[PDB]
Amino acid sequence: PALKLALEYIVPCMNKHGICVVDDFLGKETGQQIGDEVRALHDTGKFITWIEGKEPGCETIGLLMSSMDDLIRHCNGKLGSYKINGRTKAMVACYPGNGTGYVRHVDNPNGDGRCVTCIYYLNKDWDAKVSGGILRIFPEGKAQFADIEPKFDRLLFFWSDRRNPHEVQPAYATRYAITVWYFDADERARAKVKYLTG
Ligand SMILES: N#Cc1ccc(CNC(=O)c2ncc3nc(N4CC[C@@H](O)C4)ccc3c2O)cn1
Ligand SMILES: [Mn+2]
Repeated sequence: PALKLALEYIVPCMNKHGICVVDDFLGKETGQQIGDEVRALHDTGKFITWIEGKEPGCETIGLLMSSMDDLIRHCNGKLGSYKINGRTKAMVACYPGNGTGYVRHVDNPNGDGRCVTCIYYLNKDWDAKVSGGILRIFPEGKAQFADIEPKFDRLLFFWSDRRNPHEVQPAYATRYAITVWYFDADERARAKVKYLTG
């Protein structure tokens, strides 16, 4: 139900707030397989990494990416004025439970093409009250900020640029999550001809 999901919620939610939470994305079963695939790769190398989506043992990881893409397609270029004509590979990251937080950062500070951050969380039965790991985002122009749990099967969207500085509180248990960044056509273009010449 991506067409309706995209147009009725994602688009207006992102255009109005610059952040959008979509719980219960792929359902429990689908998430567990992805969870297992990520764990397998972490525990032992196949042959902080980048997954194209077609690799052996990364099939359900690829499904997530296609699903994610599908939602973006069905936004039909209504996410701001962005023309999304591609994206990064999937960053499968392991975030430790060693009492370290991540310092407030902007994902895309220097206009490198990446216009939308998209994070899928893989932390089953996660309770931030015991395990921490809260994401705090500060929408630039707003009187409020948002604490967002890294809850299992949650999909989060937000603008990668200076509109969403974000920090992550410390965690006390290992965490898994998959991040993709969706490119703006004009911005990635400008960044390419900036790195060379510019
Ligand atoms: N679960 C969990 C979970 C999820 C995110 C975080 C905090 N991470 C971030 O905001 C975050 N934001 C932007 C990032 N950009 C990165 N990039 C994108 C382009 C590459 O050259 C470097 C790499 C890691 C990032 C990164 O880790 C902590 N725990
Ligand atoms: Mn970030």
